[PDB]
Amino acid sequence: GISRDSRHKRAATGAKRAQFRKKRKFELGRQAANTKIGTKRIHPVRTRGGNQKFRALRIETGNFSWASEGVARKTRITGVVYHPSNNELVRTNTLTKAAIVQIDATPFRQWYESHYGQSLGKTSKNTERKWAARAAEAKIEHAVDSQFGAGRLYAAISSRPGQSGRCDGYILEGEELAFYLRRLTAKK
Amino acid sequence: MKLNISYPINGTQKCIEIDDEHRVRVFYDKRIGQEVDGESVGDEFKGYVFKIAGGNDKQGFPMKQGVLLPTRVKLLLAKGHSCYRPRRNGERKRKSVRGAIVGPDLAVLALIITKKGEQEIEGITNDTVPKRLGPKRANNIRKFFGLTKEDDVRDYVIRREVTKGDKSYTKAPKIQR
Amino acid sequence: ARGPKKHLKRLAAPHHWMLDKLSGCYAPRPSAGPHKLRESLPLIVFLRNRLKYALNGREVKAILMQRHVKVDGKVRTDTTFPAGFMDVITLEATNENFRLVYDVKGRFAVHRITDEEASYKLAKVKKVQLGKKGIPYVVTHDGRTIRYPDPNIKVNDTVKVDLATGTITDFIKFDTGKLVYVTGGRNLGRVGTIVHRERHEGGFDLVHIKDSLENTFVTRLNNVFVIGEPGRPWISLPKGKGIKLTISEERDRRRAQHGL
RNA sequence: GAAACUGCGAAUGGCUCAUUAAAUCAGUUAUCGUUUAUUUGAUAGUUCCUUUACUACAUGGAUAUCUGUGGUAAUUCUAGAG
RNA sequence: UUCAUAAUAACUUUUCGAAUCGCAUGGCCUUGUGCUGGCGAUGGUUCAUUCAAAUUUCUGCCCUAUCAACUUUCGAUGGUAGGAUAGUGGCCUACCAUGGUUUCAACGGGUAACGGGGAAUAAGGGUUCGAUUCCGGAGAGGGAGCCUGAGAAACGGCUACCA
Ligand SMILES: [Mg+2]
Ligand SMILES: [Mg+2]
Ligand SMILES: [Mg+2]
Ligand SMILES: [Mg+2]
Ligand SMILES: [Mg+2]
Ligand SMILES: [Mg+2]
Ligand SMILES: [Mg+2]
Ligand SMILES: [Mg+2]
Ligand SMILES: [Mg+2]
Ligand SMILES: [Mg+2]
Ligand SMILES: [Mg+2]
Ligand SMILES: [Mg+2]
Ligand SMILES: [Mg+2]
Ligand SMILES: [Mg+2]
Ligand SMILES: [Mg+2]
Ligand SMILES: [Mg+2]
Repeated sequence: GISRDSRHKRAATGAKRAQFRKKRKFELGRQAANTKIGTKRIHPVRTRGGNQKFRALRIETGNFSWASEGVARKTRITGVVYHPSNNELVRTNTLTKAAIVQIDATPFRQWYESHYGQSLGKTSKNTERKWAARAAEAKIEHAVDSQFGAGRLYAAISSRPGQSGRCDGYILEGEELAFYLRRLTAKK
Repeated sequence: MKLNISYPINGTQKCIEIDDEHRVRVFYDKRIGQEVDGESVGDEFKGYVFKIAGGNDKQGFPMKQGVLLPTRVKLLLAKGHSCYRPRRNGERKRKSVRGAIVGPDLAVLALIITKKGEQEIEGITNDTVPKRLGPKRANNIRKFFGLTKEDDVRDYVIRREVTKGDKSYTKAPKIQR
Repeated sequence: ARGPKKHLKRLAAPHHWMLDKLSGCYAPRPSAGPHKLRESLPLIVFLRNRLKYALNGREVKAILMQRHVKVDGKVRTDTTFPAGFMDVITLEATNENFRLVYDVKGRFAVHRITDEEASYKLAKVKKVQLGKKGIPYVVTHDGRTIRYPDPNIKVNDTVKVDLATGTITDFIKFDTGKLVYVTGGRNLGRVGTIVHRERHEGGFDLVHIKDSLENTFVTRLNNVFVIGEPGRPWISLPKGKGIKLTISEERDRRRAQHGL
């Protein structure tokens, strides 16, 4: 019943448009997903022209990508720490797009260990030669090592759990992280 | 009131009229799906036991399973539910329906008879109603026969013969799958 | 209206089907198919009206059902099939073959055309795209999606479908000095040569066309269909070859060619 | 070949002008801003997951129609059983 | 164009990838129910095409100032992010900015106003009409709400209130 048509809005001038053509079905708007954390519970909604949509309320784990070396891993979302739209969602732990969350960060950790093996937080000859050819190029920046020692990664979700049903995003990295940590220090 | 008893294994059933106020007393406050001993419903119902599955109120409204109420209520029924059959697709209809708790307002009690008792009923505990037609699907026929599947289930299909008065002709189902 | 529309009132039918405004409340709405209904031609109109082989709807239904009509080598047993421009209609009875080309008055004229050339069809290229797994494909005006085309076949071009296998036989590249047909607007049926194609950055390309009688006009590029090289058309042009004689010239033709 | 399940249409058509004064509508654009049953043209080996033990010569259960018992004063009301 | 498309990493309460029907039942002989085998009918993922559907740019509307300022706390104009949408969009929410229209008549009021193609009238210019044979829009007593589907806020479909 929630319409999104322009008739109920006043005109650009400001006149109050008279009621006309009681609102249709191709103008409908559905309830917000306002997703939460834990006990995966995705509800299908049959939208216009089939095309099953998936509400992703109560979602706990999802895929997350690392842009620098470009590797994606399934990992757990552990709470939301910042939201650019409303801090009310942060207090209620409501998870929507562009929200900033914390990551269990283990899968990235032993992927790094089996990939470079630099022992963050503090063999076959083929792997040794791969590492030698690598020649310590893994000079990834300092803040990501800081929260690796902390153990929880700072990520920004990029998927839309309200529509897609997934919980995908990417880790804050580079000046990105910089910006947001300032904001977090504003919160701190 | 009227009691529609149905024995499944014999595939038989009957209607019984009871006028005494105390034989039906045990039926009171009993919801659908429960079991009541036949000793308290009739001196000729010894050994019997009755599952209560549905019924009809004095106003004709049947009782829906899982209402847990001794009265009637207006419910928005749809496809999948009982007490209603939809004409158009997705045609929801708000209809009255009696609750699942049996009270004095009932007019017919539908009763499955579960345990064979001591004194046999006239044509229910004694007689058996044959099944009107057998299985149709190939593996269904095999299961109904226990036919050691690689045994050419082709011939073992049942065949009903009917006489027109002049010509005797056979009619047997087509086997699917 | 809530949903699609499935009725075509007689006055709302295109004036190129040119039916009788009386003797009927409705007109045959062409079913969905290879051509726009405004541009297409239902089989019932082509048989009952244009050919008069039938008399009414039941006769057309009986004709189509027994598989005597073959549109582009396929049966098409539905009454309101949109047999559009340049399609080929084959009747094995009377062994006759028609190709739908506009007569210069701008109408789907009955063009009896030979069996040998009826094996193939011509088509305009409306899109050249790259479908999944990197396979190039070409979409013609019929909606035919021809897979694996010639690498230098571009949009607005013309091509020669063999109509049996449905693959690419030959093609003609759109450029100046080339025999061309017009498929819309005031210049329906006109045939000429492309003199210039002004680009008009931002949309709605235009082309100038000069015909054999040395008359000149201009038409939108969407409205244009290259048909061959000057003096060598790739099909059999209809009677008159679309010169668009003036009304006075048409009167002179009526007066001169006249025997009773 | 009744009935019923399945599939499809029932959103077309027909009627009226009550509401509506940048609203509808007309001419002219745009969708590189989207959904699209149908019609038409094309379109897929991998469903094996450690492949040295599986139904692929065909996997399972319900369910209407029907057989019989009803209820209500009645309605395109239908509960129980096979 | 971040387009078409391709590639890597991953993801999925893992969609599709024919356990479906008709006719003809040919050929190979590995001569058995063996191996293959034609014409169709329904389906079926994706991309097109068509019927479309939604929005959408510019310009155009009758009378009235005894309607001169109108709109914004309840979205009014814009920004950003999110939600919802099939999709853009204050369409909705959160936080900001205080904006947008107007003597070229905005806003309000009236219309015994549905708009148009057109009709009557006719030196030329025009005046009046257009509920109705075609195209659009809206409505099914007034209101709201919704299932099914590709398409309905359907009403010879349902739910509720009012009459
Ligand atoms: Mg209509
Ligand atoms: Mg007004
Ligand atoms: Mg892309
Ligand atoms: Mg936005
Ligand atoms: Mg009015
Ligand atoms: Mg009118
Ligand atoms: Mg008017
Ligand atoms: Mg009126
Ligand atoms: Mg109309
Ligand atoms: Mg309506
Ligand atoms: Mg009335
Ligand atoms: Mg449908
Ligand atoms: Mg309504
Ligand atoms: Mg009516
Ligand atoms: Mg209607
Ligand atoms: Mg109904």
